Amino acid sequence: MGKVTHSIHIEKSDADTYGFSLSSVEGIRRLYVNSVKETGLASKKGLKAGDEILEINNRAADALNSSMLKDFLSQPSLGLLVRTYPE
Amino acid sequence: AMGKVTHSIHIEKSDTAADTYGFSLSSVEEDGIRRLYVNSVKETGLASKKGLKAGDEILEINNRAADALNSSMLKDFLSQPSLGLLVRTYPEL
Amino acid sequence: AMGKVTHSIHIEKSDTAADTYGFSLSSVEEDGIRRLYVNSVKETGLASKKGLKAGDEILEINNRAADALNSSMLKDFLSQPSLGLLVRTYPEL
Amino acid sequence: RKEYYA
Amino acid sequence: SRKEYYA
Repeated sequence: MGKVTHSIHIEKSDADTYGFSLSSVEGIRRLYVNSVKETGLASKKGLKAGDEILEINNRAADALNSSMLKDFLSQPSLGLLVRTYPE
Repeated sequence: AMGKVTHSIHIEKSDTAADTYGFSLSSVEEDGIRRLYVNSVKETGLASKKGLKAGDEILEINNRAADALNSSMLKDFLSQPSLGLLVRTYPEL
Repeated sequence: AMGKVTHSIHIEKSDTAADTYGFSLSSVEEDGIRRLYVNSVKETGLASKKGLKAGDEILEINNRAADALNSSMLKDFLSQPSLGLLVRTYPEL
Repeated sequence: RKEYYA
Repeated sequence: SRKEYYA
């Protein structure tokens, strides 16, 4: 409903985090960007609070479990497909 | 309930170009052990057609452990007409 | 810091009365020039016992350069009772 | 609902 | 041009 979909790719050097958090809800499972650390990697790459996460590493949100999420979010690179409102 | 699974992937190409397998690797060292992860997979590329996925971990390349590979060997192996990988992945429908 | 190394391997099927050496080779003819790479190696086979590894490059067979070999020669030599190889490999890390 | 930190 | 050989 008036949103735009786009891809984000982030890499971490060699040991900080991506600087964001995600929230879940029950098309069954849906992932939203909960917070974005003002001075974090995700923020710099254009991730915004309230964005919906459609895919991580090419896998749909509803197909991701906690183990996969934890693994993917801790890897040295991360791909996201996100739906966001233009500013 | 299945978590990760490990499986072998073998890929072949007809040239000696460095980037023709259609994937890239990212690296992280923890506790003195280097781990390799699939950074990106080209949608129509060779690796994708063999079932390599973004976020997969590469355990071995050509029977050598990930922590026993250096950057020179990586470039070489990734440019050869054939490539063998031992991969850890999450099942996908 | 040591890169690749070259070494000579000689294999005789008479060692264990084997019918095969237990490896495969990929041959790329690019620009008309030819290179030979080791595609796979059987762990319990004669080649493995003499140090051949997946990803090795074969520079010579029976004292002939890879670019000087053709399909006929390759099939002939690889099926003989004994075989000499000049191999370029990376040391195990 | 659960929060995950990356 | 690519061929596989088993030995």
